[PDB]
Amino acid sequence: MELTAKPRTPKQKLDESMIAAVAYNKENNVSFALDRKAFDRAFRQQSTTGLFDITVEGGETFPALVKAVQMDKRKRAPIHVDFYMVTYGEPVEVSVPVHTTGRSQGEVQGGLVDIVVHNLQIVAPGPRRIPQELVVDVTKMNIGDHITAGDIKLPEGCTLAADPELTVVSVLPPR
Amino acid sequence: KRTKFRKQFRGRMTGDAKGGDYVAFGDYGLIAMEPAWIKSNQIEACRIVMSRHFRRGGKIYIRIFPDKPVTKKPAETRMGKGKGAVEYWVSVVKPGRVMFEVAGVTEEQAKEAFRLAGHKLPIQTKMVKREVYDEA
Amino acid sequence: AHKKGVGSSKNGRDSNPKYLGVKKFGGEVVKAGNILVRQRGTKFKAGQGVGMGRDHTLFALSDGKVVFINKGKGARFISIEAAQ
Amino acid sequence: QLKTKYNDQVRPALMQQFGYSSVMAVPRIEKIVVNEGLGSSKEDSKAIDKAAKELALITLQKPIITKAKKSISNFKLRQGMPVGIKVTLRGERMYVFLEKLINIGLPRIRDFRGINPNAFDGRGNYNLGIKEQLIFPEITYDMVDKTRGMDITIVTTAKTDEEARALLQSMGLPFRK
Amino acid sequence: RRKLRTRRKVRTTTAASGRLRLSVYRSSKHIYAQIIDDSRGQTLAAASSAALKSGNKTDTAAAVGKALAAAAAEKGIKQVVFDRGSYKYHGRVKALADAAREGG
RNA sequence: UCCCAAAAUGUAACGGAGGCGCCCAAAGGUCACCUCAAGACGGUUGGAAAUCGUCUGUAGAGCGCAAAGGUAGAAGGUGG
RNA sequence: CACCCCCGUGCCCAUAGCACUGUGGAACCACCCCACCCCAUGCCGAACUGGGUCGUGAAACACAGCAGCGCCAAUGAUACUCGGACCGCAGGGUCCCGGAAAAGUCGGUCAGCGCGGGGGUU
Repeated sequence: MELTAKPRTPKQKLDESMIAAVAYNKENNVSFALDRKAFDRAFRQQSTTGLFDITVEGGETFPALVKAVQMDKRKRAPIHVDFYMVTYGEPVEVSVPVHTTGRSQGEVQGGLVDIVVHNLQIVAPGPRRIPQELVVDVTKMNIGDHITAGDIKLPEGCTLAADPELTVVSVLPPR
Repeated sequence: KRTKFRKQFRGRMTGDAKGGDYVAFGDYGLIAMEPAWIKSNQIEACRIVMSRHFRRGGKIYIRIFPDKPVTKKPAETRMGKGKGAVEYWVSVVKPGRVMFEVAGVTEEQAKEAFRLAGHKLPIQTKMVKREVYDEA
Repeated sequence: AHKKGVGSSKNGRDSNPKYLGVKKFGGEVVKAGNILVRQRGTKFKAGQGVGMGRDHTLFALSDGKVVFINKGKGARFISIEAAQ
Repeated sequence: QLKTKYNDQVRPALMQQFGYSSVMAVPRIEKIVVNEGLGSSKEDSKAIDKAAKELALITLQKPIITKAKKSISNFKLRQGMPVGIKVTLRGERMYVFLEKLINIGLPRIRDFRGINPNAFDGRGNYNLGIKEQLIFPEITYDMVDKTRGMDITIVTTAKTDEEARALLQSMGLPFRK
Repeated sequence: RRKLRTRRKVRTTTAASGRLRLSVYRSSKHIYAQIIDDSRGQTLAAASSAALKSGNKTDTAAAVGKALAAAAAEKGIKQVVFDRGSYKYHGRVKALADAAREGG
């Protein structure tokens, strides 16, 4: 990701395959403008829990993180991104998705398991070491098993921001 | 389908989608790419279709309910005022919007539940999967 | 007679001529008498030098210049920082 | 006629059970009330009287007809209509009648046994939903009309119900163990 | 509670007056018979009873009124206005009043 | 009186909604004073709401009628 | 404005508000005390009110910490639009040119500014 230009003007990119973001923290809110394709193949992987090499034209590598992104309607194509310059000890908080594995003891029973809340957010992530994922139990879950925040194993340190008793995944019944 | 109680009438105007997310309530989804008035009955014509195709699961979401009453010609004349509050109920749907999005069933096993449904809609759509992470 | 309701229900005939708004704008040299605002409730609270008719109207007690003070909405005022 | 032991038994025994940084903190009694929510089922521009006159003679005060909330619910309801009655007691009259209870009221009660515990107004305030007025040192069936009842309010400066119960019974109060 | 003061205070027009307002904090036995000038939040005279009292606190009633009215003299104020507070124009406070309502 | 009416006013239609042909010795003038709806916990006929009580409680109430604007430092609620 | 704190009263009037926590007492304040009558609660001197300690600081208040909730709130891109010029049978839409949100985010704060009176720097 070698974003280079960064002017209020985007003509020289609005046609030429390039997105256009902004990365900051509170110190520097450098103007920006990276390439479409790159961040296009990029963000896909790391998602909002994936800091990357930000050597803007001239050479000034910066560590940040995909904060929010605004893509086009009609066209599932993205248009504007906001990068949040990585910190050191604390960033803010991060948006972390819930995942299953192992067959569920509900699935074959006759019902299905529903991940009520896809991605989940947790208080204090801890920069440098931020879960770029989160795998969760489901097996135990039978006909009406609800798992919540207070349940999902944590990655040692991380503190769950969302309310505990909130249902994360529930193996729904048939029909 | 039809709402429970309200005022009785309306109007008409348009411009691209506003509060039609993307991912949520499932993994796969369907998207309306064109201005139209989705007829409540044109939804059953969709739900009931997707249903068949899914012996079970239910994991079908219709986040487009019809908040609108259109009217009709009480035969012809023209000497009288507003008419036919009960012609039918509509659900104005703008581009990018999401009427459908299943969940759980295999890709193709979903790339059909829509295909079909599509066939009863007045507009041109397309199916979608993820990377949708604005507000939560 | 018959056995129904007098006139036909659910109509739509007629309404009202209706007015209101603002008569004097910020910067205008009000005068003795002139009216500054015809409002319904208390959209604009009579500030300094500004009388208020029975109908939440606003008139000029003295002469001077019209001025506008709006504190975070909710309460507004017209004062007269006279020229003299 | 009391207040001494009031402190004495209450206050002292309270730091002498508890430990308050002051005597102003310790729980106390703000006032004792009596609502006479008669009428409604009985619309008697006559019965109302049986209330006040009587109530009056027991609480030594002239109560206020806590008229209708202007509520005209499905049933027999309406605007402001003389429905209930309030006779609030504080300090003297509070204590004066209060005592009557810890002494004759409940003590002099047929089929009496004490009073349920259970924390009421978490507010440290206690509630007392008296019934048959037949147990009063002032109630006289042999010089009245018919026969009714009533509810009394315990207003206490107690912050906690824990503390209340203490004061409560200390001052005097029968509990059904 | 504060309503009372705001209700009194507010009804007491300000500049349209041009006059002045005399307060009082006789809620406590530390009245302050303060006098103020509409526009600028400036306090002109004011004659409390803080400079001792001789043991009179709910009594120096007139002391402060009499102290006050005479007070503005070394300033010269003919038209003032009573801006009491909760103090429903009773006695202890009607004091300062009458006392001042003539000490001037 | 609301919407249409296209953020000044004004603007039609056998366009969409709803009221008036009064009422008040006081529901006025003035001077005082109080302040709501509602839920929760606890309490007698009560037991759904409502009477009392205690917390929360910018008002989610009120304003004689239709609606809107307006309003608690009251135009809300009592008395002289 | 010598340093401070306390009371009253403004400007301002939620970035100045809440809550949770601590500080203060005999200068001030408050509770508290009694209250027959001045005057008073459609019952209650609870509140208004009159005459005053001790005791307290518990409550009310004032200060102070804190931000978990409120309130404030970027930048970037955007919605939309004056003007200019185009497309689609129609629903609707685009380009150039200024204007440009709202929401969200970065972050911001638990004010600041006066007048006067009291008490202190044993």
